[PDB]
Amino acid sequence: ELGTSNLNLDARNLLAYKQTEDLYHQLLNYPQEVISIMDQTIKDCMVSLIVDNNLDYDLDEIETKFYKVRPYNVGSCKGMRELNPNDIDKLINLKGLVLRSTPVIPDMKVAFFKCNVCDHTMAVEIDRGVIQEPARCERIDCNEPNSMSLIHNRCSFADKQVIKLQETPDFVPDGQTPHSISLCVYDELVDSCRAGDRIEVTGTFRSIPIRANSRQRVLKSLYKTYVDVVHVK
Amino acid sequence: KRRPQVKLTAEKLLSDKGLPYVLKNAHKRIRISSKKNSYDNLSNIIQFYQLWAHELFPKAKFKDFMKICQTVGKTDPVLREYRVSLFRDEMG
Amino acid sequence: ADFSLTVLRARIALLATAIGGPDYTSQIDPPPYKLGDDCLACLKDLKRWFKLVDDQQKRWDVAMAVAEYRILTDDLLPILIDWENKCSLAAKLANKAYYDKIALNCLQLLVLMTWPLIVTEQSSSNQITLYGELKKHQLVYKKTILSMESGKVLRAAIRLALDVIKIDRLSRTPRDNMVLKLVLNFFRNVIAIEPGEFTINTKKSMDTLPPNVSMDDISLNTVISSFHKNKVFGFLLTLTSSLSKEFDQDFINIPLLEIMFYFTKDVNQELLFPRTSAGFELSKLLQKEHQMRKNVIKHTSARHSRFGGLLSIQTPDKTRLTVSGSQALVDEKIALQKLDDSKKWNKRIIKAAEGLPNSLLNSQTGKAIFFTESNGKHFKEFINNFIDSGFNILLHSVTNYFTTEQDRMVTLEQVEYLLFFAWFVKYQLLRSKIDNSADIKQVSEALKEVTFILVSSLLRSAYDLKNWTVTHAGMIAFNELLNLVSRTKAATDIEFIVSRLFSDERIQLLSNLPKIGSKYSLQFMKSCIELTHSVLKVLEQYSNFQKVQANYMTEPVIETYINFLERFRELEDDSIKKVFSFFHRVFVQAKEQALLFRFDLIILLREMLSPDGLDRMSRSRKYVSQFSDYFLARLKKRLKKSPAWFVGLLFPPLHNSEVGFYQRY
Amino acid sequence: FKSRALNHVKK
DNA sequence: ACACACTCTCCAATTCTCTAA
DNA sequence: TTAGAGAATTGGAGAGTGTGTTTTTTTTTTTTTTT
Ligand SMILES: [Zn+2]
Repeated sequence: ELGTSNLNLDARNLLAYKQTEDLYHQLLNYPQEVISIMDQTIKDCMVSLIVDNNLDYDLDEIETKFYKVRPYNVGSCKGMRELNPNDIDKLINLKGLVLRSTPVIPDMKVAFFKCNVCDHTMAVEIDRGVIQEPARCERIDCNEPNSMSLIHNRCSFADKQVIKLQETPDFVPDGQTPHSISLCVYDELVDSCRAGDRIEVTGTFRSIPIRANSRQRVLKSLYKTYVDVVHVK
Repeated sequence: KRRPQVKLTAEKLLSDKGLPYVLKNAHKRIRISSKKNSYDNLSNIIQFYQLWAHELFPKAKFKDFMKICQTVGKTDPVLREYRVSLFRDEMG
Repeated sequence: ADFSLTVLRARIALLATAIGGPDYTSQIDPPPYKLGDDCLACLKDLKRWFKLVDDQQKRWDVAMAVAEYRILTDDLLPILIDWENKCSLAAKLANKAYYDKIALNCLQLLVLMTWPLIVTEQSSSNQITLYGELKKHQLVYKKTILSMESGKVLRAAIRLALDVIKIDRLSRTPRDNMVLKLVLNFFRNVIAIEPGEFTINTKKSMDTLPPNVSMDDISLNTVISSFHKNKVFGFLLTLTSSLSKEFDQDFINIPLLEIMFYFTKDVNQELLFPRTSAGFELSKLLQKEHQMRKNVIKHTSARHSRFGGLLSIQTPDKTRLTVSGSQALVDEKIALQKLDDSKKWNKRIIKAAEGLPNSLLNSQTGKAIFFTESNGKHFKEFINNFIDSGFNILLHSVTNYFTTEQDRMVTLEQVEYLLFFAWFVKYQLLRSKIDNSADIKQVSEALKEVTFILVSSLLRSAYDLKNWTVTHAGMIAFNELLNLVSRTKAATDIEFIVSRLFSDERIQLLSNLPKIGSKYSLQFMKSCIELTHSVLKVLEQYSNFQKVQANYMTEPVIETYINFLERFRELEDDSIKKVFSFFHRVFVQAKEQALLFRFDLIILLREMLSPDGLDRMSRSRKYVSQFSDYFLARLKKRLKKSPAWFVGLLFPPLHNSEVGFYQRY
Repeated sequence: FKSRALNHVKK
């Protein structure tokens, strides 16, 4: 009735209800799959309410929207220096102070192709960062190679932003200076936070390779690390 | 020489891994209901045939599996002997 | 050599100035042109350069020279238009022969340069080299001729005709009759020139409008406006309608067929009948766009493209597969489809018509051409008066010609005749379906016996020699004749005509025709379907029937029907109604159930019936779901009675005598 | 020569 | 010398056609 | 009406070739010699 898309969820309620006592652990150990499961559960429940209670609301409108869960209050907070390689892809909680934010970056989500000779068009889904370009034009009578081409300004994009978080002085080692970590944030949460803000966050602790040069597929042995936030408080 | 190409052939179909599996299991696999839609039951029939086609010969797209089957099915005499044997078993 | 070539080009250029020029005393800024001398010899030698040299050497180089020096646009049009306007003023008032001589000879060059272009394996390498470029220059010609003073050269060409209309046919010498052929031969070209077709040498597997030309210059819409203002449609109408009275029919009535073909071509009749309106339908179309957008959204993930986890799926016998992406976690249908979609191969594929200009035979005609309101009403008026006035008298002459000349025909004249018949008969049926002011008697010359024989004979001879384009057109003509018959039976000799149309020989042919359609292009199969629907429906209302229907039902017809049906994303709402009518006939009435238990039909009904394909509210889903319900009920019964059909469903049915009879039933 | 038109070109 | 982009070549897989039972 | 023997057309396997790469401010915190 307020026309809104995101649901908060403090994880302790999963321990109170007997049927979800194990789901709490599975959430921390497998966030990417479990959170997706929760999303597609919430959307179906919203549809079920209007069709079961046979209400006036537009079914198409609810089908069009995206719904997202945002879990929080997951457990004890963790010191920024004490994250170890056995924590990769698990949920984490951090406290700190915001230094700076970069401007919004466009991130592609759907690609748009057009045939150069016969003007057939196809929309393609992006996953794992790779564009799945077609081998030949898919129109039956125009089955030709190298015939499709990309149209940049008819693609679809999404907002990405990077926030720089600094260690709070309460945790710094004796005779040393505070460190910092970088947070990647998307869509709703993009412009939320300013320089000098003090926050607590929740997100998956990720790691990725980096290339030796821009010409070739050669990777370095050290991996970059960052946090992929799903909630801010 | 270059390595020779790998293909679907009647020997695979007549193998124990092949077509006898479908006749040994299809009665138990598929189940229609009036209690579900045409689209529902129609979708259901194709499941088993798809998984079986993958297990038999993973080269190619499902449609290509069916259409490939047509050629050898019409031409090979040994396969046709097996098929008339089935329908004789029902004439038994 | 190159120098001999440029010497001829220079000779032409000098001839392109010996011709004359405007007057620089005039102080009239600018005046018209002014006339040279030797100019008779100039025109005549140019005529010789075409006929005595370029034709004899098969070049098109001479045309390239005259295009270089822009002779048409620069001299021929103002020479003619000045002659016309001078004589017009003189007529307003109400050696001169020499002026008229120049008028004749300028026009004959206009016909020659704009004559349409043909390329074969017997054309010279020179012509094959020059084809693509001379196309550009002829496009320029069409634009220019329609543009000058809003097209006023076209009044000169008909005034020339009016001199030979003038005095009695009994007087009219052969040289005299050539003018009346020549004038009509001009308008055929002006309509026939249109945007190019790209052509290349197939040595390696890897637009042509020039900078001064655009679509609105060249569109058929333009040509309507141009002819109407310059008074052409009155001439074609008066000339065709009094044709029976002793104008020698022989010289006029084929050129006058080609005009009617050349601008009926590219119109769908529904576009001429309506059945804020533009804005209303645009808004409705935007609703359809929103539905497609919704379809894409329903396959789109909420969280971004690098959030994605991983999925594993375990089969029976405990073997496991791996797929990525967040929607695969929840939708097994999508996971199964996405799993097969990764696999590389597709089987490579097989492919019917060439030699003739674009038409219904080799293009998808679900694409109109677009009219001003004044143009729409003027075009409707022209062909309506043509039908009410000219059609029977034209068809009677042109048909009783061709019966005496069938052996000598060429492919184009066959395809013209069959696509002039078709258009006018259909349009009249539609017009009287709409309204009572119209009547069917206007097109009634098509039915009399001689024409029926001739359409039959064309279809026969085309089929035997395996000429598939004439066979295609003949299929379209023979469709309409049958359609017209069912109209007239819904009101004597017509039953006699039916009985002769449905002698056993013809049933053999008309039964044969869908079987071969499986290989060919999407239009061919569609012609086969619509003809079949009509052919069976007439014989249903004859009351023989059981012999004829059993003749149709067999594997190679069903193959064609499915092969056509699976391209439904491209087809109309109406054609699918026709296909399921036939399946109702095969499955329920005839009770030949065994044909359709074949797997690539079962795939099809899922695709088309899914939330993927046919719209949730189109009339198609009523028919499809009502069919599939019954299909699967009978299939259930069959499979439990005899379990061998599980292995049956993959393969064609089995033609052995001893087991096959029980198999089919 | 193996000349050929783009018969399929219709957009 | 080590990944790449691009060119060249040969061979067999495939479909089409003709003949006779 | 099936099928099998021979010819023509096409695909892409894979082999080969050539190629590119390492590498005057202006603003702001701090030490030092100079009036
Ligand atoms: Zn294309």
